[PDB]
Amino acid sequence: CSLSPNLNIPEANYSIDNKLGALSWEKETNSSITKNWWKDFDDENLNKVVDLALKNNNDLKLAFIHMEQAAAQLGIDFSSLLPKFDGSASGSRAKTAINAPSNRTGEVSYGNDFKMGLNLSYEIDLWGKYRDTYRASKSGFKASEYDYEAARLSVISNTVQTYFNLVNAYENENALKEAYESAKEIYRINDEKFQVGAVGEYELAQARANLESMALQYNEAKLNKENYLKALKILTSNDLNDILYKNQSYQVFNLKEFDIPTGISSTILLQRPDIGSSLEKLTQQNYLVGVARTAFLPSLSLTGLLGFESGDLDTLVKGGSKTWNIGGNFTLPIFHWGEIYQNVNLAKLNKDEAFVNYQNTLITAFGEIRYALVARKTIRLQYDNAQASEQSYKRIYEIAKERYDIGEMSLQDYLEARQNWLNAAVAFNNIKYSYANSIVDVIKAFGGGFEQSEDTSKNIKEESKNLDMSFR
Amino acid sequence: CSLSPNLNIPEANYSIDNKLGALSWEKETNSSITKNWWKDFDDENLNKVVDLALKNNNDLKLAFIHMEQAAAQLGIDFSSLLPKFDGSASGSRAKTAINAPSNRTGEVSYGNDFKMGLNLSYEIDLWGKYRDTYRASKSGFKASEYDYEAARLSVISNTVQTYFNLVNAYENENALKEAYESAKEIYRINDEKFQVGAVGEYELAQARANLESMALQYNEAKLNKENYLKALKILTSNDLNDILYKNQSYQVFNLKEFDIPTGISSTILLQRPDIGSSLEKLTQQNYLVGVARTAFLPSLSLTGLLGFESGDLDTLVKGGSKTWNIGGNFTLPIFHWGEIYQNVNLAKLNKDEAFVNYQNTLITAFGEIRYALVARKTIRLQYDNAQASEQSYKRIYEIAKERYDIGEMSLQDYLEARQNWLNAAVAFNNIKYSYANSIVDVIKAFGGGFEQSEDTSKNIKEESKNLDMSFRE
Amino acid sequence: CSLSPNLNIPEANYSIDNKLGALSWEKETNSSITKNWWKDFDDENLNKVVDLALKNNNDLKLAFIHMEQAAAQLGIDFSSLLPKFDGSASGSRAKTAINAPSNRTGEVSYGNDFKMGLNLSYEIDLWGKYRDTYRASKSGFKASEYDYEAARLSVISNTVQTYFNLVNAYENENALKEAYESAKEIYRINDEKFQVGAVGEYELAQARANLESMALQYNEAKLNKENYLKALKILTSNDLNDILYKNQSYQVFNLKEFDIPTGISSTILLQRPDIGSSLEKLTQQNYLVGVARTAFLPSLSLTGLLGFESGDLDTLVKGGSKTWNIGGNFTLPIFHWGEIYQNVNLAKLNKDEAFVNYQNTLITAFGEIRYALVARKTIRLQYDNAQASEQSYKRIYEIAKERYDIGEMSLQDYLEARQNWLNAAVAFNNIKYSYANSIVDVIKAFGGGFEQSEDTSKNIKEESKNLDMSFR
Ligand SMILES: CCCCCCCCOCCOCCOCCOCCO
Ligand SMILES: CCCCCCCCOCCOCCOCCOCCO
Ligand SMILES: CCCCCCCCOCCOCCOCCOCCO
Ligand SMILES: CCCCCCCCOCCOCCOCCOCCO
Ligand SMILES: CCCCCCCCOCCOCCOCCOCCO
Ligand SMILES: CCCCCCCCOCCOCCOCCOCCO
Ligand SMILES: CCCCCCCCOCCOCCOCCOCCO
Ligand SMILES: CCCCCCCCOCCOCCOCCOCCO
Ligand SMILES: CCCCCCCCOCCOCCOCCOCCO
Ligand SMILES: CCCCCCCCOCCOCCOCCOCCO
Ligand SMILES: CCCCCCCCOCCOCCOCCOCCO
Ligand SMILES: CCCCCCCCOCCOCCOCCOCCO
Ligand SMILES: CCCCCCCCOCCOCCOCCOCCO
Ligand SMILES: CCCCCCCCOCCOCCOCCOCCO
Ligand SMILES: CCCCCCCCOCCOCCOCCOCCO
Ligand SMILES: CCCCCCCCOCCOCCOCCOCCO
Ligand SMILES: CCCCCCCCOCCOCCOCCOCCO
Ligand SMILES: CCCCCCCCOCCOCCOCCOCCO
Repeated sequence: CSLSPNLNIPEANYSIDNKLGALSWEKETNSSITKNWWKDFDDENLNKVVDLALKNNNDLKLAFIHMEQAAAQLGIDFSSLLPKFDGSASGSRAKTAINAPSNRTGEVSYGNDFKMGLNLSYEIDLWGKYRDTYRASKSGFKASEYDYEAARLSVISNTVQTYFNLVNAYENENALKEAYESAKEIYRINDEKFQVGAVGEYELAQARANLESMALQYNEAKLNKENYLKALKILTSNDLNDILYKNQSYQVFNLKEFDIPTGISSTILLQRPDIGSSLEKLTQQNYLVGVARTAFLPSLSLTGLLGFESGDLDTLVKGGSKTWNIGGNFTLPIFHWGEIYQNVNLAKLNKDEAFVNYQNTLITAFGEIRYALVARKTIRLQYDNAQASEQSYKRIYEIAKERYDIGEMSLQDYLEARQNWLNAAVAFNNIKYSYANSIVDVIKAFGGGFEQSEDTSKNIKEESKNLDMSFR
Repeated sequence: CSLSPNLNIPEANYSIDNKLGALSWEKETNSSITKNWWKDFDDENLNKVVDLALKNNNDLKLAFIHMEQAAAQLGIDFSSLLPKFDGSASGSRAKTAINAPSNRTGEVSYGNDFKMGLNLSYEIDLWGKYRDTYRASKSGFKASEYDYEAARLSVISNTVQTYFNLVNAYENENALKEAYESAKEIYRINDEKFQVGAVGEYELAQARANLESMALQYNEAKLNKENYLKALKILTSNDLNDILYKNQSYQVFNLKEFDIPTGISSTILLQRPDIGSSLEKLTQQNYLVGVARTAFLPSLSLTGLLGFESGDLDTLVKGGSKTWNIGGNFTLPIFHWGEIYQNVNLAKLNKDEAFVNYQNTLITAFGEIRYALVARKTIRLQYDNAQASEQSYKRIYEIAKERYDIGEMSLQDYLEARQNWLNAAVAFNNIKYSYANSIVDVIKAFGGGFEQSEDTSKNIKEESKNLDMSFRE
Repeated sequence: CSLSPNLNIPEANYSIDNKLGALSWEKETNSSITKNWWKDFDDENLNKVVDLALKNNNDLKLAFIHMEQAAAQLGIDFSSLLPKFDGSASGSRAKTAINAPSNRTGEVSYGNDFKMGLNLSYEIDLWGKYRDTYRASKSGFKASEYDYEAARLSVISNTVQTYFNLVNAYENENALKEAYESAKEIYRINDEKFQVGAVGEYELAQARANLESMALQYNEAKLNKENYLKALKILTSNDLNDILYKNQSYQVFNLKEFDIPTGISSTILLQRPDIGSSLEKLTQQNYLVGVARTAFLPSLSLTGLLGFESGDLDTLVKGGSKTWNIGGNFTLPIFHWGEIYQNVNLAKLNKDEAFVNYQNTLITAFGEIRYALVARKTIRLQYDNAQASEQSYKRIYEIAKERYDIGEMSLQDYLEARQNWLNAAVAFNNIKYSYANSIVDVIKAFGGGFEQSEDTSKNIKEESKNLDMSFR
């Protein structure tokens, strides 16, 4: 039987509300997430970049290895349920003393002892010490599977979000490229006018200050682009030359409708990998409580031998050397003065720690779901605000250029109008790809399509087809 | 009875100075910290959210469990100081070969052996191998207690500072709400004037750009508010609906004076939990050095049996089957070619590592104290600066509005003056609660009222009264 | 013999390109790095603070101890290759039952048994179980040496970059100090003029607003200074009073050319300590594969005794009590139902994990090298942009001050011109010391002068002469 205590996970009680992540003019959605959710961005550059991650990402490989390690440990603990067989052979020579109690000859005794045979050893699993040890590893392996799914979701999400940050950086670098192009022209015009006394030193300094400031901002954008370029290569590449010299082809993100949840699911506990992993790690420690409690109970051991024994090597495999034995041992602790009690206590405390870990995983998840839903619909508003702001500042700049060209506006006010448009355009870019990443955060928080009910082992094998483990 | 070396912790030598964190017009204070320092903010909402943390925080629960685990290991190692008693029963059958040296009959020998009785097993702790193993665990438990105190202070401080960051987020959001409302009114006016030809396309675009900019800044403030709301929920709540849908009632921080240190304490080593924890972990490793050195010395093992033995089961508990034995065994390593010597070295290096960890904890603590004190008084100055700045920019706005309404100021200049007030108002909010959190940092750096000399176990039990451990009850 | 598999590390294939980190008007360089590279900043204040770090930094001490611990473990595993010798002595008194099989006297038997002598125990390392255990620990020690070199490079680089961040903070605090002094006088003038009706409330408010704003920015700069002051103290100091009360003498960074790589080295694998560490940790796990595989093969044990035995303590060391024995024992597992096989799998997977760790180290390293090179040459361009920008905004301020003093410019146009100069000066400060730290990033990413071919143990001993281990 088994001494494992009944595992009582309290029900997660919460209300559903699909208006939580939906704007008033938006459709309330609780639809499920597709497994390959990233293809809904209609970006083939992104698709190829994700496939590179699912192939080359080392963190994902480590998670796969951790899973295999857990399976290997599972196999080891299963063997403990079966009787072990070993072969042995020995030879020895001894001078037995005259005063030795086993010596009745009154003389010095020289003798040999040669042995050879098969050995049987088996601990009778009466109280489920070895079954629950095995079942603990089984729970551990399932936890490693869920941890792998969590790692896959994390790697894919990080890859998508780094990609969009990179595109964000390309757009800002390009918007700052032209802003510097015109800054060169504007200065060159005022430089020509200064040589003929058409502008003063003050205005020329303003034109020059604008030129250098734009150049400084331009190079900052290049730097910011390089950072996310590096971050994407590290997540996806295995080619050292690609990492060193190559760049990344990309596609501008344009606003569209996304089939993502707008409220928390009724089966969220079965849809997040980390929750499932945390669950399995709890029952793992629960089985280990049973293992610890068997120490209070009697242990039964079976030993057997079949082979040969002789005082002479020449007669070792003779008929007169044939020997065997079989034995059962029954040991039972009486007073260990708290040793076993505190060990069971320690096992119970490890379960408590696993339970608290589970609760914290639950709290954090629900915290992530709340923010992700609110952030998505809030940034959605920002998309309209930043778009309209950029258009307004662009129109202001257009009128400013007209007035400046016919001397009806100072250079200072004209330069300010340019900067304001630049800021608005950059801000709109930042909002645009913050919204793209906000879609990912929602998908990430809801599990990315993971379902605990499905065949976890079969799903993992199918989705890990292209994982590069050629190294072994 | 012990091979543990003398533990020689060098003294921490430093000068005291109560002007380090005190302004020239401020009183230099070296008063101690009350256990529940957070109630001096006079915020009932803050008090409630701290109690929720002390009740529901899972990191606090983990720290409590880690302490209980250390107590359990302490109980395990205590048992090794006492003789163990076990019961045993066995039965075996054997075909002893003719050629077996033990066989004198010249014939195949079948025989049985049945045993049953009580067993004694006791390791004589001549050199304190098990005494120091116990003492190491005792120091490990004491370290877990100090780690719990450190975790408690950390959880409380984080909860308080998250609360204030949340209130800061509410204030900026509300300020940006009004800034958005009037900006919408500004555009509505300029939109009406446009259709009757009272304003140009240029001015209408400026009013619209201002409207969208404010709306963008507004939603950012909401987003920043939601971020700290989530942070507070995770720290204090065990209700999933509360986490998902509820908000947080709060109270604006008003500038008062707090009874906090302005200079480093003369007993700072006894007032920080992390220093005490780091200390106990050092003595723990020191005891383990002694344990490792006992391997060089002779070990003595005592065994005893009282029970029965017979070649037949039917006479197993008969009188002629009664038997007993008592045994002692000395073992002494002679040549192990560095095995034991390097194990002692390894144990001594573990102690060195714990010493370096202690030094680093000391250095970090003093660094935190310096910054916390200087930051507190510097941000105190910033409070007056940001308040006066906000008032000046507000008066500027009030005049700029009067002038714009009678057409004596361009819309652009008017929108700018208004944006400047908003910036100054937000900046003052940020300074206000950065000062509130600066108070906490000082309190945190000085241990939050912890005193090592007190009964830690009694204190821990008293202060963990409301800790929710009902999941195992 | 050994059962360790042949380790096959794939070649790191990549192209060289000295233009990667070189501007068009710079000389492309592939020159190696001097081991004390920080002295090329010509800063004596920086030199003393690095020496303090190399003496007092606790992370550096921990890495030194970790190396010593690995050395101790190596000594332990060396001993397992040699026969052990132990002394023993025992005494037992037993009432042997009448029914006991060994008792053929028909009556209760009381008897003693006393033993004393030297014991031999030796595991014949036929399959390299203990030799590869030893060789694994040796690789572990060499890995710890490289980890120390990596820690040394890390501590030094952090100390230098923290120093430059501190000087950046001091320079900005000084710039905001003088800006505060000017703002205090500007307000004082307007305050005087106000009470004689020479300026209005609107202008006075602008003067006060500018004054309080500068005061807020000034005190913020102090805070930023104190933060990097603390960070430097923790990295370098062991004196509590110094940490609490003292400040840091410094030296302004002046632009100069530095002899650093502009392209990736052809021997970068031998120049980065962290790569060498990952390599050694891989061979370590490789040797352990062999160790695990020895469990399949027969273990041979040698046992010996030389001493005494008697049923009487009075005759224990007499001639008739002299006894000895010698023996060999073979053990060979037959059926273990996966236990050993899965243990080998587990060991194989630990090697795979170490391989993935190595690969990830390579990818990260090449990513760091790419960014460090591009950042260096880009911030180099920014240096000229920020310098020219600051000088332009300074000239604008000078002309603006002239016009304001004769009433030909409004107060807030003059205050704006002041703030713009301050911003440009602070920005140029940030760029200046971001460039200094960009130099360090390049040196750091290239190993900081480390060469794997050199006598690692000799180098470590020589470069750690000032490491304060006086506590022991
Ligand atoms: C690596 C080598 C290990 C040691 C080998 C020692 C050499 C073996 O010597 C053999 C001696 O043989 C005699 C044994 O017994 C002799 C007396 O009694 C025999 C009974 O008739
Ligand atoms: C019919 C009566 C039952 C017993 C008769 C058994 C016949 C003989 O079986 C002997 C089998 O012995 C096994 C010997 O094992 C070899 C050990 O090798 C281990 C090597 O290191
Ligand atoms: C790994 C191999 C272990 C093999 C163990 C075999 C033990 C056999 O036990 C048999 C004893 O049970 C009762 C039978 O004894 C025979 C008595 O009569 C013999 C005929 O004269
Ligand atoms: C690894 C080595 C395994 C050796 C296995 C040996 C198996 C053979 O067993 C047969 C024994 O019987 C043979 C006959 O012997 C007759 C002896 O009679 C006289 C008394 O000793
Ligand atoms: C893994 C295989 C285990 C084999 C078990 C063998 C059990 C032996 O049975 C013994 C029964 O009784 C012993 C007498 O047998 C006949 C007497 O003479 C023949 C001896 O080989
Ligand atoms: C799963 C249970 C274990 C396997 C089956 C047990 C086999 C039963 O064997 C019983 C026969 O042996 C009886 C004892 O024989 C002793 C011979 O000597 C007689 C004189 O005392
Ligand atoms: C001169 C000395 C007096 C002799 C007194 C004899 C008392 C015998 O005590 C032996 C009891 O044996 C203990 C049984 O072991 C139990 C093992 O399994 C657990 C079952 O409950
Ligand atoms: C857990 C139970 C352990 C029981 C240990 C039993 C030890 C008792 O024996 C020790 C006494 O020493 C010898 C005394 O005998 C005296 C001689 O008696 C002979 C009478 O003719
Ligand atoms: C946990 C209980 C352990 C009990 C230990 C006591 C063992 C008794 O030892 C007695 C030693 O010698 C005295 C008795 O001698 C033998 C008894 O019969 C004598 C003649 O009638
Ligand atoms: C799978 C469970 C098998 C249980 C077997 C237990 C092993 C113990 O065997 C011991 C030997 O059996 C002895 C049989 O004969 C007993 C006779 O007792 C009185 C005669 O001297
Ligand atoms: C948990 C099991 C404990 C069993 C305790 C048994 C105690 C009873 O002891 C009885 C002793 O007296 C029996 C009388 O025997 C006299 C004849 O002996 C002759 C030799 O065989
Ligand atoms: C706490 C330690 C208590 C002492 C334990 C010592 C180990 C027990 O040894 C048992 C045997 O004692 C033998 C006593 O008599 C010895 C006489 O020797 C022969 C004289 O002719
Ligand atoms: C707490 C310390 C251990 C307890 C010691 C108990 C007292 C030991 O007494 C020892 C003296 O007795 C010597 C042996 O006596 C019996 C021998 O009988 C046969 C003599 O030839
Ligand atoms: C041909 C053989 C020559 C005879 C040589 C006899 C040498 C005997 O050596 C025995 C030495 O015994 C040492 C045992 O030490 C006891 C363990 O504990 C010691 C603590 O002080
Ligand atoms: C820790 C020390 C272990 C010492 C082991 C000693 C082993 C002795 O080996 C010698 C055995 O080899 C054969 C010797 O026998 C010769 C017979 O001579 C008898 C004289 O009449
Ligand atoms: C630690 C090294 C110890 C070495 C022990 C060597 C063992 C001695 O060799 C055994 C030789 O066997 C022959 C017996 O010797 C005769 C007995 O004493 C002399 C009487 O004639
Ligand atoms: C730490 C304790 C070590 C003890 C070592 C003891 C070694 C002494 O050996 C002495 C051997 O000489 C024996 C002399 O007497 C011989 C008597 O022979 C007569 C028959 O018994
Ligand atoms: C480092 C290698 C050491 C090798 C030792 C192996 C284990 C020792 O085994 C001893 C076996 O003794 C038997 C040999 O002597 C037999 C003599 O008989 C001869 C006449 O029948």
